[PDB]
Amino acid sequence: MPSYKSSRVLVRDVPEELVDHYERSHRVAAFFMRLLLAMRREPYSLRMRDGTEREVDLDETDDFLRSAGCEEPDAVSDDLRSFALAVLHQDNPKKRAFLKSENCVSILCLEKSASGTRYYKRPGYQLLKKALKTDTREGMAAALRLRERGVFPVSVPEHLDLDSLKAAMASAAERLKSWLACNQRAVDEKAAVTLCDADDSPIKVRFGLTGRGRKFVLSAAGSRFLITVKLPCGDVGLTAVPSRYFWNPSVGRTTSNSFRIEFTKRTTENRRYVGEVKEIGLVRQRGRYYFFIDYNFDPELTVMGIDLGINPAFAFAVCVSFDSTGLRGGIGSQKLHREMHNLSDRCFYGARYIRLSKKLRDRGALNDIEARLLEEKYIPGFRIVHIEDADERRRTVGRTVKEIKQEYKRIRHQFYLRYHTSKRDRTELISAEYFRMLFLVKNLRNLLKSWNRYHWTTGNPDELKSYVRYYNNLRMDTLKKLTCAIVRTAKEHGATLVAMENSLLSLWAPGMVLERVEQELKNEGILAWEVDVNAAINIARRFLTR
RNA sequence: GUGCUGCUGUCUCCCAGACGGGAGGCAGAACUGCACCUUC
DNA sequence: AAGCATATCG
DNA sequence: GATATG
Repeated sequence: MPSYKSSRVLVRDVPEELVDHYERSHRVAAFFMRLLLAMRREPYSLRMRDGTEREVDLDETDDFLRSAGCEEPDAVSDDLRSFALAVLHQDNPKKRAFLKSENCVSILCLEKSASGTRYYKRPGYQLLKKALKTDTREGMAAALRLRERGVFPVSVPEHLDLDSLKAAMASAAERLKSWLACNQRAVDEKAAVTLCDADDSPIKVRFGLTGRGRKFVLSAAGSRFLITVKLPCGDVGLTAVPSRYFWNPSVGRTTSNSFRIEFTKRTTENRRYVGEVKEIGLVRQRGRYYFFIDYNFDPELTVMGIDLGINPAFAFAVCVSFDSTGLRGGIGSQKLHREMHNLSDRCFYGARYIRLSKKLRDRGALNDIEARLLEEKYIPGFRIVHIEDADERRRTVGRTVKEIKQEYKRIRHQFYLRYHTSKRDRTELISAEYFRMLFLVKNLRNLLKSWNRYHWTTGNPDELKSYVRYYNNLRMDTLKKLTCAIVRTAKEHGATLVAMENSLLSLWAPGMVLERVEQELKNEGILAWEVDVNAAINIARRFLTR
């Protein structure tokens, strides 16, 4: 029902108290994850930082449960599982024992807890006020039965206040529920957990106003946020570095436990935005502390047909007669695009010439099709001089890969200079060179992957991950800018309805491009639906017939 | 603030095997442009 | 899988 | 304000 947007703000001088709170929250969250997994008393698998998976048997979980304060698990097993499935939301939603998973911590950890006795929020009590013995869910009944057995108030490894425990339990339950859904999807084929860590896999340490986590206050001074976190040990004050997503912020404490923030998103438009902040998430990434600010926001005949081409970024028609037509995102630099295509082809053919060379080295020519495929296309596409011997051929391939790498670096630098060569004005918002670079890097990653595995016969996870990062980031940026261009063209033309259908399918699944454009068009207030310039005209006409 | 996103100098690890490739850490110069919902 | 609300007694 | 449960 609600709508969210998000951004991170970096904080530099984090006091020791906040770092200790962060680390303790991560440790207790890992403890809760392991405890909930142990309560199911079923064998599972966990993957560590090295990437290999270990399988934990039932005996280790039994030992952990006995360490956590339950001296006789096998005699109370049916209760524990009955509790755990309630926490992970594996019961009927109508009779949910814990609507939010944090609610169990009072039963889990508190000594003098009175949970499970109060009934003021029961609808029957409300109706009697206006004028439970069987109503109790199995999840709460099992928890009470465990508590009265002297078993359930487990020993938390590190002492924390109730609110921080609730936040840690919330994060742990979220991760475990996601893993459990994945495990169900895997078992239904006819699945490994990942314990949270302070640096290798952080959880969002949450601060909230209603009671989940410690309370927080945020204000704005000039162009930066000032955040005060109300830890039990004091009140830590922080100042975030200015962010161009929140360039000129100004906040107001609302009367409904929320902070209204008004900011300016630095773009060409510099449009003002308003949002509501209610929870804040501290996270550590490579030694730097970022607060995830997730803010709610309020979303806002002329029709268009949109065609998502590859050589043009898109073609639009507006309108019966189409008095407005055009293309957006054409080729900007002819020679750059041509060189990009040539290098992509070179890498594509080299990836196969490597395998053919290995086969020749270890077995010799096998059949006519291998030799002909090498001679007609692999030799000139990877243009290179053939060598009969093994090591000389390997050295020639090495020289060819060096040349390819140098050309790739030059092409990347030229593409980067599109925003800094005093010709920024000529540069368009979107162009086909983005997709061409994506294809080029996808082919080049494969080429280097084949090259690195030359030594072994035909027969670490850090390999080439910089290229993976670049590919993913460039693809995300391309999608963002394409969506921006589409919505900008829609809004400038005053359209109210949009109709829309080595290719796009190889870069994205059929869904997320359409879903992203649909969501962004709806957010601005423009409706859209699924059914060159002629294709866009045809799409618009097809929508018009309906 | 995350990216688009690079260049130069320098340093440390890994795969080879004297042809090359891979992952990062610092120090500079240049430009200050274009978009941004994120975690699992 | 998520990025809160509301009641009650003190 | 501190629990507690929608």
